[PDB]
Amino acid sequence: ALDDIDRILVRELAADGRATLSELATRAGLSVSAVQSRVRRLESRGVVQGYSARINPEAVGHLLSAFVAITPLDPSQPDDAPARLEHIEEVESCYSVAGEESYVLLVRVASARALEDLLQRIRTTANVRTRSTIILNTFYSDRQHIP
Amino acid sequence: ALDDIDRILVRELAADGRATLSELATRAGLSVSAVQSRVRRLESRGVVQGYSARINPEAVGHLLSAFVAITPLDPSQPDDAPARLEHIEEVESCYSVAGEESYVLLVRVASARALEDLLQRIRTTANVRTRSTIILNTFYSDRQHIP
Ligand SMILES: N[C@@H](Cc1c[nH]c[nH+]1)C(=O)O
Ligand SMILES: N[C@@H](Cc1c[nH]c[nH+]1)C(=O)O
Repeated sequence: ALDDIDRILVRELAADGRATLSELATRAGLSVSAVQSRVRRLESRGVVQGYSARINPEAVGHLLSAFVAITPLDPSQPDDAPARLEHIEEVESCYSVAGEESYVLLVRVASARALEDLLQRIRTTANVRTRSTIILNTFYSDRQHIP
Repeated sequence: ALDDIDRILVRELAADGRATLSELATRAGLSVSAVQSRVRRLESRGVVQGYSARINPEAVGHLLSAFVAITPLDPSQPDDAPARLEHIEEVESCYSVAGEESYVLLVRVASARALEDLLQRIRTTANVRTRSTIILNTFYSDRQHIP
């Protein structure tokens, strides 16, 4: 569960993360008292996990984004690739997947040449083959849907 | 054009999108008014595209997430898929991509049976073939990195 007043809160907070403790409660139909603690029981139980401004990556010098699909070389060692790559900072996301490959990483980087670098790093640090797919344009990116 | 100070503001706003302007100000060493101004310029050049709560998709009922790569049934028409798929709510992101396929979507849904239904709506509304890669587990996502 997660009641149906908690939904209007999460719908509201996903389109507007600065969305103002007061303004919420009008279209939420309630008191600033009630809201501030739903919004807090919602973070306790892990339902909203954080608040983030959406930074444009081109604008901050990330001119190439790639999905990078990786598979470990040696199935005899502990498969721990996510924890091994976790310190590499250009890896923005790391998913395990049912497909040809074990994990899919989304990765951001200064230039085509910088990707060649990040990939040699990804391979020597986890012990993986890489297969990568270059993003040409992001049309829209996390529109969260609350059913 | 992004100086040392704008760098500090988008990093803080990335880690905490509900950062109050006074916490931002006493962190860049400026007045709460210089901070407001800068945050507004940041928003209207295109560096900060908005603010969102990171909602946990399992908690609101999306127990299955998938990457679906889509390629045109006839590719001579200028390309359409993103616009026509914008109105499918369960499509969370849409990137065009170099290689054999044209766009990759990240999609989220209630179940196996529901994925099967979304694939139909996708094939039909964008007139596209689809290759699905089910996500088994997300280890970390959205870690935005400001260099
Ligand atoms: N083609 C990928 C799936 C994918 C996700 N994003 C891009 N591609 C795999 O090898 O598993
Ligand atoms: N799929 C094409 C590029 C493309 C993007 N959208 C449609 N087509 C390629 O890899 O060369």
